[PDB]
Amino acid sequence: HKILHRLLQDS
Amino acid sequence: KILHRLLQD
Amino acid sequence: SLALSLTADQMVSALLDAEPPILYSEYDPTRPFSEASMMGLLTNLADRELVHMINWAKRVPGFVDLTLHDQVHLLECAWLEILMIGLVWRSMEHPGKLLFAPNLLLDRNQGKCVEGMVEIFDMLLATSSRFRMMNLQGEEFVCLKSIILLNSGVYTKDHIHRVLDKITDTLIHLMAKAGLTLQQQHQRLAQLLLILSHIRHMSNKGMEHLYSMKCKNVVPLSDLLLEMLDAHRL
Amino acid sequence: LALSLTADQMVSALLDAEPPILYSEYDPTRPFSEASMMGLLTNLADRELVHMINWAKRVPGFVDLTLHDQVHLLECAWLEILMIGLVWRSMEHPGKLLFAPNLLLDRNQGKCVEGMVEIFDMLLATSSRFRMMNLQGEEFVCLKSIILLNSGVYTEKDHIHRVLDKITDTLIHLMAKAGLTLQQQHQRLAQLLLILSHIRHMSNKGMEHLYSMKCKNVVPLSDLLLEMLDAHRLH
Ligand SMILES: Oc1ccc(-c2nc3ccc(O)cn3c2C(F)(F)F)cc1
Ligand SMILES: Oc1ccc(-c2nc3ccc(O)cn3c2C(F)(F)F)cc1
Repeated sequence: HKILHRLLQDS
Repeated sequence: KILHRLLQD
Repeated sequence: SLALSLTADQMVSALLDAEPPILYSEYDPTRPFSEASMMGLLTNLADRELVHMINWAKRVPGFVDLTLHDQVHLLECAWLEILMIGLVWRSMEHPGKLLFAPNLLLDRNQGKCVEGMVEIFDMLLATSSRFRMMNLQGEEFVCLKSIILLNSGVYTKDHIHRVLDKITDTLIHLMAKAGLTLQQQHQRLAQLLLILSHIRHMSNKGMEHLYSMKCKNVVPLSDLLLEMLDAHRL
Repeated sequence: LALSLTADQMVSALLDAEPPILYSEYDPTRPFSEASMMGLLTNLADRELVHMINWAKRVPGFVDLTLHDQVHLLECAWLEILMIGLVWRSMEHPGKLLFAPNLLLDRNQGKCVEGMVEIFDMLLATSSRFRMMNLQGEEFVCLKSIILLNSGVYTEKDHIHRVLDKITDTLIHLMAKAGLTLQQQHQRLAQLLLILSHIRHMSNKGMEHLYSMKCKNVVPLSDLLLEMLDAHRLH
């Protein structure tokens, strides 16, 4: 669970 | 300082 | 990778358009800063800047071709370097002052509001003065910032080095455009890339400081900023 | 002096100014401890620092500096120079760090000291990079000289940058003799100077680690090494 994960693949 | 002396030698 | 077939001008045009906005501080009350007050503004600004940084990275040629894990790694490693070189770049036309935000222009003495911050302030001001004396161009800045992103965590890969070489060609192409001689071209290239060593150094000092404010629980940090901080393990 | 040297004279001076490769105490009979391994590293470093001082003064342009300026540059870059030397010696020993000809450590041995593995992996990674780039000796002595002059230049200075530009001309001159194209010359130059960023990173990490070992009182540091450590002021 990474906030950075979500931000990268959502844009 | 020790560094000071050695730079002087 | 579409980044390799890009011309030098197409590389410059891509980086310029990818530029993140200049955000404003959560502060428009003017109220002489305490320690928790200034740290609050910086972290709040950084937490909002980080979001636009991810958008910017994705528009950096070659970064979309990377694994999600590899993308996370490069950002976790250089996010503070990218924030600082942006800070240094905005503060360029403001000698002795740091432009964190258009409504947040801090000098050295305001660095004394936070303990250990002064040493970091002087280093940032020293880099800003260096950029100003070198007359850094915006086209060069967006190259160096992109270089930091791809380079800082690459030894922690052949494609990344191919893009890094491509940005180097872009920097040379810019200097040749400006009318520099071959000798002046590789000299200035060397001068710019050696500044990245200090940008790295300022980040490392900034990490320990940000971590120090975490353990002292001076200012509550966002989970995102807390995740980016944990990626260094201090 | 320094501003009047040819590229070849610059290389010759730096090659001639090279410090010797010292040996570690290390009795292979003696089992490893956290204190033992840290002791070997700090004992070696303390003896290497003396030669680094004499090396620095034989670096073109460094003698022309203020005595206080010399102290500053060495205090901020002593571990960087120690590490880039370690990386260079370990270049032909994949998976191993050549601290000394008789002291060859791999990743697993680094786990004897806590928080050392992370530094070991970085040092090993840099060594692999030098190996991948096939770093020449002439290029190494330049990069090491660049670190000495550049690491603390922002923390007179006109002369320093003039020498730094001179070393850049030297690196370019080296690559041109190697048969590289103008594009390949600038590219490799960039690849080399970006490694110095990582070397800086390993230094700051090594400092915090060395300071950590100091406060934990696992290893007695020499009074010189203690002054070198206080020059950064950490935690
Ligand atoms: O655009 C930027 C916004 C903030 C910062 C920044 N500067 C510091 C200094 C010390 C510290 O502990 C943290 N700092 C941060 C932050 F908040 F980003 F971490 C730099 C550029
Ligand atoms: O030639 C060299 C001698 C020592 C070192 C070195 N490596 C470390 C690693 C961790 C640490 O805490 C200290 N280290 C040192 C020392 F002691 F020199 F500072 C590197 C190259």
